[PDB]
Amino acid sequence: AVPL
Amino acid sequence: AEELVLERCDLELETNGRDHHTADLCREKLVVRRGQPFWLTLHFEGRNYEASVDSLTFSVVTGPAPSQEAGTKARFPLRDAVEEGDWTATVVDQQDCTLSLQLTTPANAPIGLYRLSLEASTGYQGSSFVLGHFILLFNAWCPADAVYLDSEEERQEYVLTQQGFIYQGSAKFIKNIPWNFGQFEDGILDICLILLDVNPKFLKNAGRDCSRRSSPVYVGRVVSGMVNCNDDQGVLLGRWDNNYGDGVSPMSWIGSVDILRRWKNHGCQRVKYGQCWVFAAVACTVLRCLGIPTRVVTNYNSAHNLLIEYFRNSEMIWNFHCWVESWMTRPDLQPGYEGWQALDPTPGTYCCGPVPVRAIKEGDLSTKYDAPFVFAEVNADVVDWIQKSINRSLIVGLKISTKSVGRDEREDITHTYKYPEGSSEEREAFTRANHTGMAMRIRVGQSMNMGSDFDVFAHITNNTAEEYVCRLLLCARTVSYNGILGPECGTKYLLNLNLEPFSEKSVPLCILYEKYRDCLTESNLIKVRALLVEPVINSYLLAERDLYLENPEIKIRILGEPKQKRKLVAEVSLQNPLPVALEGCTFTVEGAGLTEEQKTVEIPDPVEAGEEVKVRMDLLPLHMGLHKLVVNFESDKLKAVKGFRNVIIG
Repeated sequence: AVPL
Repeated sequence: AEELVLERCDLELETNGRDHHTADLCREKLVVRRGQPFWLTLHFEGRNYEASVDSLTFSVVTGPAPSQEAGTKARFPLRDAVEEGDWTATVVDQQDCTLSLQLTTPANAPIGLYRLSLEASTGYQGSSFVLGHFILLFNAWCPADAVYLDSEEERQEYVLTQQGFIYQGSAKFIKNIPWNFGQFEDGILDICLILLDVNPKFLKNAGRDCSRRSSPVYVGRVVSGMVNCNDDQGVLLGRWDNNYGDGVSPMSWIGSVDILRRWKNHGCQRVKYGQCWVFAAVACTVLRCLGIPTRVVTNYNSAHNLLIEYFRNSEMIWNFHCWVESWMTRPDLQPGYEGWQALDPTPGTYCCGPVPVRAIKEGDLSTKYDAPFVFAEVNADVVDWIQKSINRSLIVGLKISTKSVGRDEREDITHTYKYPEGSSEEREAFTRANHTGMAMRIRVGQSMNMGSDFDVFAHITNNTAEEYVCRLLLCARTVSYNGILGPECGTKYLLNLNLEPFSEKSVPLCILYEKYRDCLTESNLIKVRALLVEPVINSYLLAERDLYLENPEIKIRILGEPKQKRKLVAEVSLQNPLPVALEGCTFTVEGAGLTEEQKTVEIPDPVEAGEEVKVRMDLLPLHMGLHKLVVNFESDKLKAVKGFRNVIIG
């Protein structure tokens, strides 16, 4: 997961 | 009458496992499900049980501090009358020297390891044996059990199936990864029991925790807290910085077994490393193992702004997020909340849920437990103000996904969390959820002169009775004419901004010449952007505003009579707006009808900051009526500044  | 001699107790591992759907778990220890009869056979030395003379009483205990009041200890006679819903034992077969019994447990009994004992009294003299141990699990096949599932295919999927899929990637590129839950592998059940046995509630009050394991709501809640580390007893250590060299990469894992084993094998110490899907996967494993019907779900978010920056660089928003749902009644809540319950083991308590998926769809956020957290995962609220207008640069809650019952296909369950956009049901939910409103605009209320320092304001209005605690990011960048944002020239960030009911605030940011002077563009333009965040309900307010830094005004004074063709003198001046000095200053003045030649006057000495500068030009009007004098002012740091002056003649 990566910050949106 | 000789006293009965118990030779051995057969646990009927084979027939029991098969019947209880625990065959794989019946290694050499008996494992069964609650509220359902199970079997065992006593082999006697010498004479067999004679009901007329023998009295057999059973004793069961679970946990470090059993008691009957708390339901972790039970005593029950071997007899023919069978009271449904209780602990009982009755005879079902009696051969030469064998006595086959059937035992049943309440459907709401505490799950866990039990020690089974037998008291055999023949008239006066008596004896005691420890028959053995069994483990007692939740029972999705039992209609009286809170985790009852009425579809056999779904019990196979959500309880018995040891592999599945976990969805990742993005809404546009849904990627599946295979996963070995392995809930029935050697050692796994024991590890799950340990996990309960080390949870903070067991430390605080062992006897009470063991008793509360009758509830899948309680067990679920405890599992959701124990999957992440936090207090070093937890299972997994999260990490998202892309640096996993001293551990295992979150993307590398293909199952839960190795993680659970590693954790136990190191004395219940965190395993490195995990991410959301890995926390969810392990939880699913533990819950299935204990017999609570569970599935891993993935939600997608997307974006196209100040929002992005705010997130780049304690809840936040990812491309996707995973958690679990578990199946059970909710007798602790208003009627009608039985069903799928969301639990989020990804890092008020370290636990999160269970909350009814249904209460989330309805916006019923007071329903225990932790409704707002889950609601915020599938709902965002983004609005702009340009001067109010809904912004769609951010979209939360898309393509919610979980594996299909008994097929390698993906099921879309978005409908279970969210009514359709625009639907009237959706509007009722937002209404139940967040009880005109709140707004934000950039104010300046002043002239902004090239050269000066000045404040801009995030002006925030709260016209509701609700109190809001917000984060506010307010910042400025130079903005060229083609609209491209140059370097930043002022930032303010409040982690805690309080807005009382029906109040307002003007939040200042100082803009300084020193910071903007050199990062300016051909435009003299600075863009102010503000973002107001309210994290509970997940609401965002965006306010943007471009500002024009004006050049000083050129003062032009006419001196003399305006009569047709009389002489006149023009006084032209400018006050240096810079806090530094102007060099190579020159005015240029012209105007057909007033002067016939172009006057250019050089300024010998540097014009000091804040200081005025005057020159004069003789003019010769020639015709009656309006004539404009026009002026340019030039310098090393302040260029092409203009002014004009109307003059009327008589």
